[PDB]
Amino acid sequence: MHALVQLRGEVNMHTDIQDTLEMLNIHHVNHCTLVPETDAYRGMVAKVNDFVAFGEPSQETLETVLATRAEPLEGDADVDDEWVAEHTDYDDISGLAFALLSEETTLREQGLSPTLRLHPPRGGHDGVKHPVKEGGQLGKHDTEGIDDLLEAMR
Amino acid sequence: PSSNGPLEGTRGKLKNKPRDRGTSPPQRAVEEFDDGEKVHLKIDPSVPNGRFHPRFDGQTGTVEGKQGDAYKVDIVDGGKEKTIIVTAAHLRRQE
Amino acid sequence: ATGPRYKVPMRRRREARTDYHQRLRLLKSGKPRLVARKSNKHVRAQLVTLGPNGDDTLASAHSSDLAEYGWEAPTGNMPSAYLTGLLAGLRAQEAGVEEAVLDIGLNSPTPGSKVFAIQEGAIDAGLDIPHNDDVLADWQRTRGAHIAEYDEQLEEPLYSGDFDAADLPEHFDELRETLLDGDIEL
Amino acid sequence: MQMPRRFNTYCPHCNEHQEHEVEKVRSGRQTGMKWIDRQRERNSGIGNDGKFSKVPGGDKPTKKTDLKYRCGECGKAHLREGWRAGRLEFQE
Amino acid sequence: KPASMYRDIDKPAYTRREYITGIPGSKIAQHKMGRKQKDADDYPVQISLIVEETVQLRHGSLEASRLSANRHLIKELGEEGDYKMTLRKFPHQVLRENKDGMRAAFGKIVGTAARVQAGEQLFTAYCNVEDAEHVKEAFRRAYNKITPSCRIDSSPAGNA
RNA sequence: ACAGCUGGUUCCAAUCGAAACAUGUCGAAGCAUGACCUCCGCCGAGGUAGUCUGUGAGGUAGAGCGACCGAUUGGUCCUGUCAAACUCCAAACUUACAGACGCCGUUUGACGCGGGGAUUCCGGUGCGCGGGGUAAGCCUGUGUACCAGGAGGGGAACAACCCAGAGAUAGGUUAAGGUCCCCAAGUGUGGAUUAAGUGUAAUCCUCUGAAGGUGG
RNA sequence: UGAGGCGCCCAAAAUGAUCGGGACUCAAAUCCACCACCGAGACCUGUCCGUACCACUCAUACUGGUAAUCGAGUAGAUUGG
RNA sequence: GUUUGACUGGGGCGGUACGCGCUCGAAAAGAUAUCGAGCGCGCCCUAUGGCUAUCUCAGCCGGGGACCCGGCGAAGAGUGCAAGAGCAAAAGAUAGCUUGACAGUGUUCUUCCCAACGAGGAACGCUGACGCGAAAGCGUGGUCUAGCGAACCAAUUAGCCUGCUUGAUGCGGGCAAUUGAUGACAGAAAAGCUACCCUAGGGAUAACAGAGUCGUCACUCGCAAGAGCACAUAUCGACCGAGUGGCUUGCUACCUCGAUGUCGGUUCCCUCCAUCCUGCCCGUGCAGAAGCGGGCAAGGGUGAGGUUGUUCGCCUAUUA
RNA sequence: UUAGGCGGCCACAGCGGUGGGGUUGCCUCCCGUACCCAUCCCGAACACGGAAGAUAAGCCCACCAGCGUUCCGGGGAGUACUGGAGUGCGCGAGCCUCUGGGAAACCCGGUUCGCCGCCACC
RNA sequence: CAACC
Ligand SMILES: [Cl-]
Ligand SMILES: [Cl-]
Ligand SMILES: [Cl-]
Ligand SMILES: [Cl-]
Ligand SMILES: [Cl-]
Ligand SMILES: [Cl-]
Ligand SMILES: [K+]
Ligand SMILES: [K+]
Ligand SMILES: [Mg+2]
Ligand SMILES: [Mg+2]
Ligand SMILES: [Mg+2]
Ligand SMILES: [Mg+2]
Ligand SMILES: [Mg+2]
Ligand SMILES: [Mg+2]
Ligand SMILES: [Mg+2]
Ligand SMILES: [Mg+2]
Ligand SMILES: [Mg+2]
Ligand SMILES: [Mg+2]
Ligand SMILES: [Mg+2]
Ligand SMILES: [Mg+2]
Ligand SMILES: [Mg+2]
Ligand SMILES: [Mg+2]
Ligand SMILES: [Mg+2]
Ligand SMILES: [Mg+2]
Ligand SMILES: [Mg+2]
Ligand SMILES: [Mg+2]
Ligand SMILES: [Mg+2]
Ligand SMILES: [Mg+2]
Ligand SMILES: [Mg+2]
Ligand SMILES: [Mg+2]
Ligand SMILES: [Mg+2]
Ligand SMILES: [Mg+2]
Ligand code: NA
Ligand code: NA
Ligand code: NA
Ligand code: NA
Ligand code: NA
Ligand code: NA
Ligand code: NA
Ligand code: NA
Ligand code: NA
Ligand code: NA
Ligand code: NA
Ligand code: NA
Ligand code: NA
Ligand code: NA
Ligand code: NA
Ligand code: NA
Ligand code: NA
Ligand code: NA
Ligand code: NA
Ligand code: NA
Ligand code: NA
Ligand SMILES: [Sr+2]
Ligand SMILES: [Sr+2]
Ligand SMILES: [Sr+2]
Ligand SMILES: [Sr+2]
Ligand SMILES: [Sr+2]
Ligand SMILES: [Sr+2]
Ligand SMILES: [Sr+2]
Ligand SMILES: [Sr+2]
Ligand SMILES: [Sr+2]
Ligand SMILES: [Sr+2]
Ligand SMILES: [Sr+2]
Ligand SMILES: [Sr+2]
Ligand SMILES: [Sr+2]
Ligand SMILES: [Sr+2]
Ligand SMILES: [Sr+2]
Ligand SMILES: [Sr+2]
Ligand SMILES: [Sr+2]
Ligand SMILES: [Sr+2]
Ligand SMILES: [Sr+2]
Ligand SMILES: [Sr+2]
Ligand SMILES: [Sr+2]
Ligand SMILES: [Sr+2]
Ligand SMILES: [Sr+2]
Ligand SMILES: [Sr+2]
Ligand SMILES: [Sr+2]
Ligand SMILES: [Sr+2]
Repeated sequence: MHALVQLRGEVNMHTDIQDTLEMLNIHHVNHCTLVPETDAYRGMVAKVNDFVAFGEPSQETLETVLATRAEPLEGDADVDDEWVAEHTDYDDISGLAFALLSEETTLREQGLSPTLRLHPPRGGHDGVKHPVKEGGQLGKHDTEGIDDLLEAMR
Repeated sequence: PSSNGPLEGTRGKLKNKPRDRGTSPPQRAVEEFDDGEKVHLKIDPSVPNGRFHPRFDGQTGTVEGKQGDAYKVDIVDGGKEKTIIVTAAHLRRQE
Repeated sequence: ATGPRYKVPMRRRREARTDYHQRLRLLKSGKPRLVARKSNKHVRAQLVTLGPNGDDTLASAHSSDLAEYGWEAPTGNMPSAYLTGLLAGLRAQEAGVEEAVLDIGLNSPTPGSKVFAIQEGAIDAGLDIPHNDDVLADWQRTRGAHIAEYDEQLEEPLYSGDFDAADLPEHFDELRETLLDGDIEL
Repeated sequence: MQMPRRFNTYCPHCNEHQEHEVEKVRSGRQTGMKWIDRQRERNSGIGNDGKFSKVPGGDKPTKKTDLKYRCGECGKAHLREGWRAGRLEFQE
Repeated sequence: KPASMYRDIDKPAYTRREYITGIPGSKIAQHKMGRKQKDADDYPVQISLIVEETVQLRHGSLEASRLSANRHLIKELGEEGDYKMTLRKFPHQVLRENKDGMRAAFGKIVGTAARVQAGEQLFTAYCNVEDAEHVKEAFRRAYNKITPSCRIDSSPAGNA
């Protein structure tokens, strides 16, 4: 399970690339989504590789972001252990985080918006003109790298 | 194109690879297809008659009946539906 | 054989056994084919149908298994050919086959020949086969008369092994008589 | 090109094949009593006469065959599409 | 005509003689110099002139560079010195010139050139250890008459 | 008088939002019919902008030609080269159909169908691939995103280069870009090179700097 | 003797020189790394408005609800004032 | 009284990219432009059409560039004509027979990718009548893609409908289709001049100038063959290669057609340096004098006259 | 399939080569022209009639790789080329990095001297 | 060289 975060806006990006993001439920910059590691999804991320940041987050990181940015399918209702327990097949965020990472369920399946609307990165990111290997923030990240990003955008 | 006849620009698609040159095996020219069957359209360079417009080479249509010994195959050229008259020699079952 | 671009004929073409152009025309009928063939000593009739991995023979008769019903004469002549067709035909009717097209392979359409005799046989057996009467040898020749008279110019028996001296087309009758009969084990 | 004066072909009248004799269509003479003839007289006056002031058009480099096919038994003829032929000579 | 006009590979390959007529003759007098009756294997030293950039070299340039190179080898080793040099490229690309403004501009045929990829050997010489510096000098003079910078690369030669 | 040509055509807002192309035209400064925009009505459950897989189509890049074809070296088998109108080979990739996942539709009715109303048929720029041309802020194609009709931030200024698509108002954090002063943020840290004010200039009509040379 | 880095020569134009300017030389240049910051209407967040849809309703009047998946626009189509 | 067309790196002249076909351009589905590259069609054929039987071709070798025999020979032959493609017990050749190059009426595709549009075309059916073959089957012309033409009118083919109260005769009107042409080829019947000119507009489109380009032009640099009695480099300097300028020319059509006055000269001002003189140098094939070549250098100077509107240039006497 | 007939795929099947196989069996070569039929002349072929002989052809069986072909390993090669991205480099033609794909020639070693279907048959 | 050729 990889966490996808759009870091480059729609202006001037190929339409087929933009439609791909939208199919992955991301419609804004800084919006994040969780995607199972399938051959079908793999092609999709590979196609949007140059306008996003992705990788597998740690259980703790996913838990922090879910607590801070997870949202119901509808409404402003907070998403905390109590919400999780009273609405999902889990007892708290951890149970959810684990099930997501192990790809046993999806945010939608548990009445949650497929999208995590993150905040701009605290202290800024590494730049959207270069990939990770070159010092930029685009493309596949390390679990520690993706965690650094996701946490700075908690 | 410099001209607009039916065979304009069909050098490659209507030419046989040297080894497939010569009269083609009768089996596929006699093959029977059923209505609803998916068939790939591909002209056989060695077979003169029963062809469709070269522009349609590569389509995968649906048999919906026949006219004489030829087949009526439905396709969608871009956004438009068309019926193609084509003999078995230029067809192949899908899958 | 010469190089990458060299064109080798289809196997049955190299072997000079299959006339593919005639075959195609034959298959366009949608009907089974009455494959008539010959050997120096024998005559064979097969009812073939088209199949996924090759042709399918639904019925057939060889001149050899003709003796299996009381035939002691040679098996490479007109009487033999006709009867062999009829036998194959009868068996064809047994398996549900009702019509066919004469496939004479690489043989010549000579009037009165054996492949045409095989056809007359298969037709009398009840099989519907597109044909032309005035291309079939006259009755007597089918019986084997032409050979009887040839034995008339004796001085030395036509047949080495003793089947008879003046030969017998009347035997042809007995056999056809036996085949058109119901009982007969096909 | 050469053309056989007579030959066997379909007669749409007998409704069966029969020998026909082929002939080039000879122009029939006008009567000067058709409606167009009267319109010409009625509409031509002082000055230009519109369509009646136009003169004969041109010619195609080659004309199409213009033949009659006469049935050898019922004696009736039928017409057919023609084909461009620089020249058409009959044989016999 | 300046080479700036044709030194770049900015046009389709134009070499089909069956569709091109009036092609001027090549000015290249020889492609094999020195003792061509002898094999390149009979020499201990092999030095090539390598082109550093991809370019088109007009036949007029090949002749001059080849000429000024072989000429030096002849002066320093003699009209029959023990060596052999080769110009391995031939001017297959036909050149045009549009010499009526931009109307019907397709140019008339005016020459030929050889396309050389960067890193390729334009010339290759074979000599004895003695005449090694003479060939390196013949090449220094040759690359001064062709568009690109060149490398004078010494292949078989561990006599340093 | 007529014009297919120039000019002008007066209040507010809300929803959607082009075409600068194809066919015909005494047609190219115009029309009609399509494409595309929009409005209304009918239909009633699928749809397919993305990806994966399966069954097909293809001969461009590259490569190669003791595989055709035609070019193109030398020596007494060897040795030297090529192709827009070559191919024994052969991609990436584009594309038909289907299944799966995704997204979407069944009160927001999708897909499809019928009808009303158009505007439009001078386009331009960047990038990729081109063809012509010495070249051009050149001419003429193609795919795409942009300007046109696109604010706001950056780029000295600067239609289409970068960030960015934007209801009002407010707090906050970033993007591109920048942190010596002008001007918000470093005269930041570890280290090295440069002595020419090289340089302090992503892209570019716009920022030059070459072959050749250098015991700096 | 081979290779790499930066620089030098090659290097001439017309009203007043220029990296935007000042001006800068263990840099305020270049290259390799790193640290902390500044900086949009983007993104996050409070309230409100419009629009679409939903519940209730005679209502297109109120009240409540949903919008991560609504909010730029020339020619033009549609509708309320 | 009118017409005298359109395209076009402005218009005219030239050409036809004005209707068709093929290869390439074209970027491996389809589609795709230029006054893009190569090149064709406006027919021809009664067989050079159709079927059946028999049969296998170029080319080379061996035996008696004609003939006969054998061998190798998947195709290089032949198949009417461009190109590309198809074809070997054939789609080629020979022989024989034959007239399907037939009548009626459709389906579909194409023309016109997508996506509406006529004529024309093709593939594929049904019906009728036929040809050949044992038969399956083949034949809706020539293996495939060019060889084509609206309405009105006329002639023609077979049958029928119809013409003003009514009957007869004449002569008309019509249903279906064939032939006759519009090549500006989705169809007008059609020549020029205008400097005597006029109007509408266009910087949608030229001329001057500007701007871009720099082939052309000017200048420079690299390499240095060659000659300079010997001697590359005192000096002259081919080829080839690399550049700078924006003085010439060409190209483009970006700016301006509700106007930015057009060559030459003159007058008056500023500037550039690639320097003609003047200052200071280096080399010499530098004795001197003087030449020749080179370097720094733009402070100052660079004038008067003859022809020509001339710019330029040619010429004269002066001049540092 | 102790030898046959009709095929499908259409060289992995071609080219060339070695070895083995048949008394009333099979296929042939083979013997022979009264008939059906036949040769622009030849019973050569086609056609018919038939068994004295033969396994020398063909054919079938076993096998060899020199040529041609198919697929595979290792090397060439993650090279050549390339879809997406970049305020990366270069005076420039052009190149590079990241991401996703990925050849061809050729060399060396293997594979390949058909596979399969129906029918008939000591 | 200032238009038409
Ligand atoms: Cl079609
Ligand atoms: Cl047989
Ligand atoms: Cl006529
Ligand atoms: Cl927007
Ligand atoms: Cl300074
Ligand atoms: Cl209002
Ligand atoms: K003007
Ligand atoms: K004038
Ligand atoms: Mg919500
Ligand atoms: Mg940054
Ligand atoms: Mg091609
Ligand atoms: Mg308004
Ligand atoms: Mg409103
Ligand atoms: Mg290539
Ligand atoms: Mg506009
Ligand atoms: Mg400050
Ligand atoms: Mg500077
Ligand atoms: Mg900040
Ligand atoms: Mg008038
Ligand atoms: Mg004009
Ligand atoms: Mg294409
Ligand atoms: Mg008329
Ligand atoms: Mg007529
Ligand atoms: Mg027209
Ligand atoms: Mg047209
Ligand atoms: Mg006026
Ligand atoms: Mg203009
Ligand atoms: Mg004025
Ligand atoms: Mg100077
Ligand atoms: Mg001065
Ligand atoms: Mg043997
Ligand atoms: Mg640059
Ligand atoms: Na074939
Ligand atoms: Na009148
Ligand atoms: Na001209
Ligand atoms: Na008027
Ligand atoms: Na336009
Ligand atoms: Na027009
Ligand atoms: Na107009
Ligand atoms: Na679906
Ligand atoms: Na390429
Ligand atoms: Na836009
Ligand atoms: Na600004
Ligand atoms: Na400076
Ligand atoms: Na509007
Ligand atoms: Na006219
Ligand atoms: Na039509
Ligand atoms: Na100029
Ligand atoms: Na220049
Ligand atoms: Na003046
Ligand atoms: Na001065
Ligand atoms: Na004078
Ligand atoms: Na044998
Ligand atoms: Sr009158
Ligand atoms: Sr008159
Ligand atoms: Sr004419
Ligand atoms: Sr070019
Ligand atoms: Sr050089
Ligand atoms: Sr909108
Ligand atoms: Sr393409
Ligand atoms: Sr500092
Ligand atoms: Sr430092
Ligand atoms: Sr400018
Ligand atoms: Sr630059
Ligand atoms: Sr340099
Ligand atoms: Sr709004
Ligand atoms: Sr709006
Ligand atoms: Sr006039
Ligand atoms: Sr002009
Ligand atoms: Sr045909
Ligand atoms: Sr005149
Ligand atoms: Sr006058
Ligand atoms: Sr003005
Ligand atoms: Sr100076
Ligand atoms: Sr002086
Ligand atoms: Sr003069
Ligand atoms: Sr014999
Ligand atoms: Sr340059
Ligand atoms: Sr791979």
